[PDB]
Amino acid sequence: LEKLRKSIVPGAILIIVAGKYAGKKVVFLKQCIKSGALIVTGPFKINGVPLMRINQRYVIATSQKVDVSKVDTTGVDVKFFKKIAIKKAAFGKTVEEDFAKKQYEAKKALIVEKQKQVDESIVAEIKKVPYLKEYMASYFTLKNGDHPHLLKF
Amino acid sequence: VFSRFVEVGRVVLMKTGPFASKLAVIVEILDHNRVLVDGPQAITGVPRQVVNLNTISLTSFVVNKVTRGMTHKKLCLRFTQDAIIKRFNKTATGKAIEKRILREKMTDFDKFQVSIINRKINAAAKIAVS
Amino acid sequence: MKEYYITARCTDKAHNPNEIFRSRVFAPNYVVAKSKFWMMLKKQHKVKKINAELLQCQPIFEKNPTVVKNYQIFLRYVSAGGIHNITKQYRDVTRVGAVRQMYNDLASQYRTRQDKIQLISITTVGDKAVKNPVLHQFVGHHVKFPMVHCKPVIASKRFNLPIKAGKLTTKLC
Amino acid sequence: KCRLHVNAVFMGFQRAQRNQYPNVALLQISGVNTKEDTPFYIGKRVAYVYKVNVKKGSNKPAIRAIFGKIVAPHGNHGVVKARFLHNLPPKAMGQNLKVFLYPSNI
Amino acid sequence: STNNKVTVIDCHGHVLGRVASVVAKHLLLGQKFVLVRCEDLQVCGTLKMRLVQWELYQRKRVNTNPTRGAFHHRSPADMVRKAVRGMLPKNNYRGKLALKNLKCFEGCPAPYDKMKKSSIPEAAAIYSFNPTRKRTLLGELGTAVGWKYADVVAKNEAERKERAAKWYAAKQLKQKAVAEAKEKILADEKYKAKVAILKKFGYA
RNA sequence: AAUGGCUGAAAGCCUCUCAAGCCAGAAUUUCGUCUAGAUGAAUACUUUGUCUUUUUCUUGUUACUUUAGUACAAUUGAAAAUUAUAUACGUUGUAUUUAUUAUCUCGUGUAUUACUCUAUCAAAAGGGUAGUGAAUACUGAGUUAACAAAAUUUAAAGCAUAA
RNA sequence: AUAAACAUACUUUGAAUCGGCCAAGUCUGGUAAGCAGGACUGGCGAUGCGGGAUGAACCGAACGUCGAGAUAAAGUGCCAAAAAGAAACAUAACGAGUACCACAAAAGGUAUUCAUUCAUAUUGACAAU
RNA sequence: UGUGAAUUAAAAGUAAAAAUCCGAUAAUAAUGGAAUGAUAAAAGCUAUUUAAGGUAAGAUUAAUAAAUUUAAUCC
Repeated sequence: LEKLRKSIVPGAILIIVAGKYAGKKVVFLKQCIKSGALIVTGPFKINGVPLMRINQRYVIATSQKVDVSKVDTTGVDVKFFKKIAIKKAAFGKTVEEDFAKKQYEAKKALIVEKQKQVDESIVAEIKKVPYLKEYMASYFTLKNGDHPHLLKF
Repeated sequence: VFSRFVEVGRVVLMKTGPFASKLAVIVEILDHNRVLVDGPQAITGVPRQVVNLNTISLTSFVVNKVTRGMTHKKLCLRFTQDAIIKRFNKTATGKAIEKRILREKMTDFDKFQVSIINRKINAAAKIAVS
Repeated sequence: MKEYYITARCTDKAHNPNEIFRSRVFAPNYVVAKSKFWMMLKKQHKVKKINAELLQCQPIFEKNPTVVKNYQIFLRYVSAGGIHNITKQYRDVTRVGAVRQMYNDLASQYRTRQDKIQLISITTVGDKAVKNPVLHQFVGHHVKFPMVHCKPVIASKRFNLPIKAGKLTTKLC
Repeated sequence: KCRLHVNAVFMGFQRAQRNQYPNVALLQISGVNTKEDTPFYIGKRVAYVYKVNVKKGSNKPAIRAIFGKIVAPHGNHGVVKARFLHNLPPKAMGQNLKVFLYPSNI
Repeated sequence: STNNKVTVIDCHGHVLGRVASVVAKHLLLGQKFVLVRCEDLQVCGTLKMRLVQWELYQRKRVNTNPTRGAFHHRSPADMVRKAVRGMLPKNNYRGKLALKNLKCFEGCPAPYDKMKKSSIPEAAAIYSFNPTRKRTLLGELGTAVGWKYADVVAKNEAERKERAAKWYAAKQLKQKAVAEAKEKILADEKYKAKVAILKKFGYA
């Protein structure tokens, strides 16, 4: 288990600076104890970022914090992330070309929505802060004169 | 005729070092290159020291009745009596000094609203002109 | 430049061991201060290190490094022609501060390196005792001059851009 | 979509007057004018992303990359040392290199 | 990325050699430079002293065949190119590529008369020169040595100042109108919610 | 240029200046003139109008021929001059790359633009007029994103006809 | 005192070599010589590497194949990897600019900067009127 | 009449805060890396016991003091 940085606390807002969702903003719920990766959600109704796991080295801890208790994380453990993962077609399992992944997304889609009951609390709170919903849904960018060694979050 | 001189009592502005953007008062002139600044350490925090004129800038204020080699105690009385801090903060440099401190504590969210808000205001102000 | 207080005594047949040689030597470090100190003994009293004991070698610090003083350094230096005695005045706040001015000024005007100069003495003179034509103009109480052609100051190397934008202006400052 | 990198110029390898060591490449990150602004970037990812005009029938990618890390400063003018998986091609001097924001220690 | 922009340098009130050192270093760094008004540069020396150096320069010429000899270009835009080329790598692909990204013109041709101009504080004549040191403009020296087009550039520059002077005045009027329209809506009652944020950070 | 002079300090006078500023002065230098000359420009006709390569016909060139692939109008970039700079202020403290709130739909008119396009007067213009579209502000509301994918920048074969 | 056991003492057999050249806080002949000949040491020869642009001898340092780090001589406007600040006497001149090194003398200047000595320095020195 | 280098009286002060200069130093440490490796238990580290010790400096109080002076009991 990694030791998370002191700036990363539950409910804080993080910026994803690498990977598929690069430049997006998310909300840090808790850390996967079985893998050490953060479990974040850039609430799907706002950013479209689903429930996922990201290593703490690919995120920046912003000072903006959504807090939010009663998040109802009863599921969303190492079982859930291993349940919705799309696995290959083994080696000796005939050929099963192309179609295997398309069916996988269809069958795992239902459980993905089911666990989005977590987002029901942060979404309501986020709209309370003026300009925050626009801030969350918008990509993070480095403008002119934005020197990273001078920026502070 | 030149307006700002390097005299005794002239209020100067440190531009580099550990006391950058801090006010100081000239109390002695060693030669054409070095002056003795004693911007009251009890007020601004600039210790009595010799500095090169390349590191400071002049201002439009001169403290009244400052003699060369004035002590720190009497110098402090003349500094508050003139109210240099009150007068300096209303100048173009004075407001530029406080602006830099205001901007250096912004966060990413803070810069987000300002860029969004100012863009709309500037666009709207351009519309209003025929 | 740092100032040192060095003492020693000579313990042999020629010298009685009850007379202490003191000095005030300006050297970059205490090893050079002793080296200068021993030479003055050997070249003036036939006292050699192998027959002498050093007693104290302590730094000397300025009492008031906030008061402007006019100094007067009496010194002798060696040229191509011969050996001369000079008396140059300096304005500074420390005794060591003025000596570094003298060494840097001699090496520029007279092209004399440091290993040709012996500092005989250094005192503090009055305000009217200054005779340097340039330095005499700043000893009065009503000195005043505008620094023109000011180059704009940069807070630190952080903002030192190679190419700038727009135009460049000096400052009446 | 967004700018998540700072352009750095591949000036050249670590060298002397008449020698050259292509193991280490020198970069000039934009906005870093002094060596005291270097500690932020020591360890950040650096990528040299180039383009190759591949033929239609070839399965090789048309955009390839070489990655690396900034390891130490080099001089007082904010020049860094970067070591890559493979040494950069000397034809790429004066080109731009993406300096990312990870591994993040913020 | 790929820097397709051009860094326009206004050579007015600069030093010829100091400009070249900064430009010739950044040509090797992938930047494209255009130095407008390369005839307004300054070189240390009175016109009498500058002609002696040129007379020495013109002497260098292949004895058996002057057509092969050193070519002495009198145009100021070619004095700068020669000075820049001396600070670039010689006889390699790296040196030739970096030279292709440099151009002077004596005035300001059609595309580069409306681009943003830059300056080189290291090369400014007000930072590196004693004010009483006599200098010489490149155009003034070029006329002395046989550059015929010193009058065309002076005529073309004259009409470029008259066109920019009226454009600047028209732009000033519009900017004053927009500035005073911004104050009216900054003080409006409906925009207080937005302005209160701006006042917090000192923008307004 | 050598040289002879003008005004003129340093140095209250004097002085052509190892000072600033000027004049006159060579078989001199540079323009002007003569010879060779690189990158070029204008006009005439033939074409073409997003683009390339491999082939291929010809004495050779261009257009041309075939099979594909590729993009499809709409926020980029200018005060000048001086610097002992009229007075005031010193406006401090990061040039280019690199300053747009994810996509789409629903909406009302007005206004704006170094925006696009059409017509016209002009024009070796970030031109005027008239209209249209685009984007933005007034200023909203609503849908979607989870796995996957988000790329041109150019390849391959010909000679019917015309200049 | 210090150092020394792969120390110390050797024995036998034998190779190649005895044209040498260079430097210098050294000398003799010579007007002098990149000339001729010597005393002591270190080198080149037999030796590459980093620096002096280039160089048998100069400076640092002597080499199995490599990775990383501090360094040496010496450098830090561009070629060229690497610097910012301070004070001065210079610079209206092909003046100045990395020792050996690839050159400059005597002499003169009311040119300039600094220091010493002497006299006049006021109730009034010098220049002019 | 004003400034004032220096000195002097009283208050405060057990004479270790913070900042700058001047001296003094560089290493114990903390956080990020880089080169070459290793992966398993420890003369590891941690918890519980008694107790050699803590030489300005583990703490406090006492006598007094220009003290790396002497005691006491706590840790």
